[PDB]
Amino acid sequence: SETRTLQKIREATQELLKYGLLEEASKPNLYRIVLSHPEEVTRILEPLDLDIGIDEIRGLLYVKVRLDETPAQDEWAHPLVRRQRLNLEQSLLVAILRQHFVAWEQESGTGASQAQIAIDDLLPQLQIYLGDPGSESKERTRLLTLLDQLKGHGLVTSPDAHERIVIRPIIAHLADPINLQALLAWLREQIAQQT
Amino acid sequence: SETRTLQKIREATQELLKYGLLEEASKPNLYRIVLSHPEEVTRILEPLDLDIGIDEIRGLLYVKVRLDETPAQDEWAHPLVRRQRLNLEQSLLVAILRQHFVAWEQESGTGASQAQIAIDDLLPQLQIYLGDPGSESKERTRLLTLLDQLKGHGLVTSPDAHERIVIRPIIAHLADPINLQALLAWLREQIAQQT
Amino acid sequence: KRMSEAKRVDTGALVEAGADLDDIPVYLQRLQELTEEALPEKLNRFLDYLNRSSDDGVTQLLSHIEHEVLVIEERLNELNETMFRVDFQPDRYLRLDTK
Amino acid sequence: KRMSEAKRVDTGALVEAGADLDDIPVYLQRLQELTEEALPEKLNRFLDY
Amino acid sequence: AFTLLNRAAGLKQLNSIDEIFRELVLDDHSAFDRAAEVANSFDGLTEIHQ
Amino acid sequence: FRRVEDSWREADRALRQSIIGEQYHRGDIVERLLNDQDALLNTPEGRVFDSFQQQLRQSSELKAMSERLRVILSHPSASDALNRLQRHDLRWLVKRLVDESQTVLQARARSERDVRGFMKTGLAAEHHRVGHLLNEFLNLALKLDWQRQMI
Repeated sequence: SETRTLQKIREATQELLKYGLLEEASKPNLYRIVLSHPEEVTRILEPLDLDIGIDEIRGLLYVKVRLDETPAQDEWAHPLVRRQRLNLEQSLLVAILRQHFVAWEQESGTGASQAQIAIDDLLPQLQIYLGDPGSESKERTRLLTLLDQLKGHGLVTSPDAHERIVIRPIIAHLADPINLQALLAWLREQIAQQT
Repeated sequence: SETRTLQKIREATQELLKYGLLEEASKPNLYRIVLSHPEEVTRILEPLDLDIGIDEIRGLLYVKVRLDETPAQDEWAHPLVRRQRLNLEQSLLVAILRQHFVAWEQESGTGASQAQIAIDDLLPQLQIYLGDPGSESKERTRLLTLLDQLKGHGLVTSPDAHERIVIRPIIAHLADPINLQALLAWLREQIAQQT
Repeated sequence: KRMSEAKRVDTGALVEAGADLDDIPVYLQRLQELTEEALPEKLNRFLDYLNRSSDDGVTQLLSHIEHEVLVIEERLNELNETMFRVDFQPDRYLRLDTK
Repeated sequence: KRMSEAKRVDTGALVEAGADLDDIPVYLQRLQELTEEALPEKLNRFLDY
Repeated sequence: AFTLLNRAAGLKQLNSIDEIFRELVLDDHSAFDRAAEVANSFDGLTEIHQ
Repeated sequence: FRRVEDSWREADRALRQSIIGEQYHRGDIVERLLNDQDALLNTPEGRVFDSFQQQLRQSSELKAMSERLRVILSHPSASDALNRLQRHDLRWLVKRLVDESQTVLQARARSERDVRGFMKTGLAAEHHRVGHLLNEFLNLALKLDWQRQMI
């Protein structure tokens, strides 16, 4: 009975779902497909209690829960989305990258110039906030594990030959920036008092 | 502004996605919900390139990758499915289980899943193929690792207090004569290639 | 009447069938399958072999019990030896007995 | 078929008979026996106990 | 040894010698599961025969 | 008795491995069982085991032997003839055979239990079809490489 959703549409949708995101500058065709077909996309999400938020300048789409906040629960629970709590180190790096993305957006504008940095400078700051795991190379290993986990969470690109990375716009849209900023305040506070 | 799909339907479908399957014997509410709105589910899955198979004698529902245009290589290529393809030895255990499943199904009729087995019984049977590393604990570690992996595909409950597990009926559809014959032909092909 | 009666004793095969003229194929197919199995021919051998294995198990068990009793006896004699090292009462050492 | 089935379900009142029409009189004698004597008596005793 | 130690420290009953031996003294190797195995095999074979 | 165990363990392993052959009627498997047991019995190690078992019927002899062993190990000379360990083991010879025979009966019961479960296959139609499918698949399995983890 029902004719098939356009292959292009389902393709772009499956991309968006796998990565929870879509970037025009990297994969423009899926971004454009969704742009031409947002009503249908959201309708598809409508049963699943999903939806997409958009940022044209940063060139990103991202999924999001359609439900309202605390209509029948103290805290929203979506079966298909596990609310993972980033451990300490991940949250720390996230706060650093958040403020860095903000700073870069000041230095280059929002979205049109994606945030970028060389990994070297990050290692000292993060080691300061963390504590040496045993060596500088171990710092590199732990940091690269963190970068990989971010990248898996759609938050950074890989460190290239020069170990330069691009910070993904989803950080800008992250849920609780204030809690991360408070954690950063706690971190710098702890570092300052312990000397 | 826009209409809402029956919240109960949305609940049942998103849950059934989370589990990949849904049993009358456990959650008859959502199961009957789907039974009332199967075409609704179908439409919902079409963007997703998924489908509902049904087995009401066993009181089972279970998603299944749409076959229309999913890559000819394998339904497993589907971007959004996450767990890795089944493998050989796992399929070996699958065969053993299905054998027990059908045997007990005869002994008790094709009703709900009282299909219980005791782990110790598997040890002899599986011992013939994977061999005997001469340490009962080692083989139990092996066996439980396998079983675990199977429960990752949803086919089996993990051991209870009495080290008994019940066979998830989803196995039978994973192990219908068609799959058995196809895989069996492929196995003969592999024997030929090896010979 | 024959088809009915046989289905009366059946388990799992003739139950699917009726007791009428069109059912003969499955009836005789069952008879044929049984004859291939020749299963009733095993009778006496298997009765005797059951007697054998079960007699073995039971007797070996009535053994394993006895020898446990004698190991306990050895424990008792070890402990009688140990207690003989000391006096319980002025001219008296303590000893254990069993029955 | 029906008479043989009855002898199958039988508890010792029809098995003694054969499986042909001459037996049917005995079958239906047992039938009337059960209907009149067995059923009222036994239902009343069941509910009474 | 330690098992006997605790059973001894628990001699609140201060009961008779037979109990002393049977409970406190001798580590346990009663053959109940063995008898279960044997009767179970007997029944399995009776099933074969049946 | 070491080898007695090995032989009956191997016989059990064989009977299992062979029971996978769909070709085997119920009557084929029962015969294979009975013949495996008779063969393993008439072989020398089997003769040893059988002799031991027959002794257990006349338990008085074994018990008298253990008694006499105790009496012997009591004598002072024993200490010289045998270090502690040897005297220990000899003191408990009769047991260490009786217990060991149990391993035989465990293999026997294990075979018997497997064949009992197998032999109950009064399958319905479609179940019988898929059961043929499986038994086919499994006899294929018996010939594969289960050691190569990659495989």
